[PDB]
Amino acid sequence: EISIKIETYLQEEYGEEFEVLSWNQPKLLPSDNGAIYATCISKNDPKHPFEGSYFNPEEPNSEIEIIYDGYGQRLLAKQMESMIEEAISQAAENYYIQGDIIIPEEWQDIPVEEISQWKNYVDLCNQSNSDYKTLGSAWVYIDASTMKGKTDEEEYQMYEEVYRDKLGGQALLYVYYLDHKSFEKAEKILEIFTSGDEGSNFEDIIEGQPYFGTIMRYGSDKFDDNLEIFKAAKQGK
Repeated sequence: EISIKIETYLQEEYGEEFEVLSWNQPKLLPSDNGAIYATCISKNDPKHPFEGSYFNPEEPNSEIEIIYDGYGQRLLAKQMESMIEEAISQAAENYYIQGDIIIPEEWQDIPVEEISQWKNYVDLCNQSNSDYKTLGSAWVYIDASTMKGKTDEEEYQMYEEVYRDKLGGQALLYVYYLDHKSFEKAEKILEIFTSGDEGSNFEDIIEGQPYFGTIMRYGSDKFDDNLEIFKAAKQGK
C-alpha cells in the first residue's frame, strides 16, 4: 500500500512516526502513473498536516521515490505558527494557526538540518531589494466568541511586532474572526487538509465571515494596511 511506503520512508528518514491521512494522484486514465500528493502528519504534531510529493514505480514491491517529502517545509511552518501563536494566544482562547511556507525546487536538495533553521531560511529568501522571496503566509482562524479582551490597538501592535521583529522578511497575515459554530466545523477540516486544499465546504463555512488580509513587504517595518483598516475589517464593512 502506498500509505505504508510513505509512512515507512518518513519514519526511517526522520526518527519520529508519521501517518498519511490521505493521498491524491491526479490522472485522467488509471494507466497514468503521475505524481502522488500525500497529506501527512507526525504523531507528535497531529493537528497540523503537511503535503509531500512522491512517485511509486510500476513493478511489484517497488521502493517509493521522493519528489519532495515536504518535511523541511513543515518544520519552517511549525516555527511560523509558533511565533504568531505568541500574539494570537493572548488575543483569543480557541484558534487554528495555519502556516503556508513553500520551498521552491531549487532549495529542495538542501539538507533538512540546514533549511529548517529559520535564520538560514530568511537568509536564503532575502537576497536584495529586487531579489526576494515571500517567507510565507499565515492563515489564522479565531473563535470570535473566545476573545481575551485585548483592545484592537493592542492586538494589532502584537501582530506588527511578530511580523517586523520575529519573522524578518516579506510575509502575509490573514486573520478570520469566525463565529463559534463556524469555527468548530472549520477546525475539524483544518486538522486533516493542508493550506489551500481544504475543499469547497470549508470555503462555504468561512465565506462572508469578517477577516483581515495584509502584507508586510520586504524592507518595510509596517503592514500595508493600517490600524483603521484592521478595525473596519474586524467588524466587516
